[PDB]
Amino acid sequence: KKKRLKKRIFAAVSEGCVEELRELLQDLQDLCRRRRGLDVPDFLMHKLTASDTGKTCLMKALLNINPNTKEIVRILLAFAEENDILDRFINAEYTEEAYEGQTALNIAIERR
Amino acid sequence: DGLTPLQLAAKMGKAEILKYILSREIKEKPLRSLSRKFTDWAYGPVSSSLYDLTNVDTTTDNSVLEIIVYNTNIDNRHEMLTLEPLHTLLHTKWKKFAKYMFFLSFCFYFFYN
Amino acid sequence: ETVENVSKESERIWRLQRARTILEFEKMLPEWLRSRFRMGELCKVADEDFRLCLRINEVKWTEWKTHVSFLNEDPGPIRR
Repeated sequence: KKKRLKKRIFAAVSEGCVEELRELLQDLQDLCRRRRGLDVPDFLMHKLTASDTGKTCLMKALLNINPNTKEIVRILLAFAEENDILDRFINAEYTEEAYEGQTALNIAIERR
Repeated sequence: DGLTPLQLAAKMGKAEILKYILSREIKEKPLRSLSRKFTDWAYGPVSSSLYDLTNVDTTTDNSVLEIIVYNTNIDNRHEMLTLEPLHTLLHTKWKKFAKYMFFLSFCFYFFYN
Repeated sequence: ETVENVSKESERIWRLQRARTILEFEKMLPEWLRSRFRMGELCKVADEDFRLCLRINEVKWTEWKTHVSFLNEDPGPIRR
């Protein structure tokens, strides 16, 4: 415990269990509530983003694809909309050298 | 005779069914541990494929290329070496092993005469 | 059909008669086969990632299907 959350959701988005992610978003707002009022972008953009590649949950949501995508994206968008983090979120890019510019929209049209 | 089915298709040389065994893509994931091809990249037009190469190369006893090339008795033998996990593998060693060994066998035999 | 068959059957015999000597030059030096190439047994399916030795080829256009069959997160020649 207390470290699995980054490792859980990246797999949990890949499987597509919708209601299990609702349990994952349940404690996720509580971890922001455990902070004293710290910057919700500058905290969740370390939790939604991997530490090395810069890959978000959202680009992870569109690399893999199942028939659960249309709901799994909007919930990750509505949670990104109910916290005033959306504009930094949707235009996220790879920090990694090999892919500077593989954004969320290029990976959408790739999967057609 | 101590032969796998892949060996039996080669030793009798029935070519078309051997095109199926060496390709064998299975586009699922409860049971895709039986495949012989693997797709790695999913990037529109370009895609890097992985053939599987278990008994194919001469790394064990009585392999596939040892059966195919040394054999007599079959007549469509060139129609089998068109097939992809064999066609590039002969071409592999002609880049790295054989052609550089070949002209040394020429230049040694040339000065012999 | 010497126009047709003979200059095709000469392709039929020549690729074979190359292919015999290459397999002979494998068996000629069993000294140090360090440069047999195998791509180093990447993952097949399971938690058994070190599974069995593989090879690589590449493809082109015509019938853009969608994709859940792959292995990785669209990498390149991933050396790292």
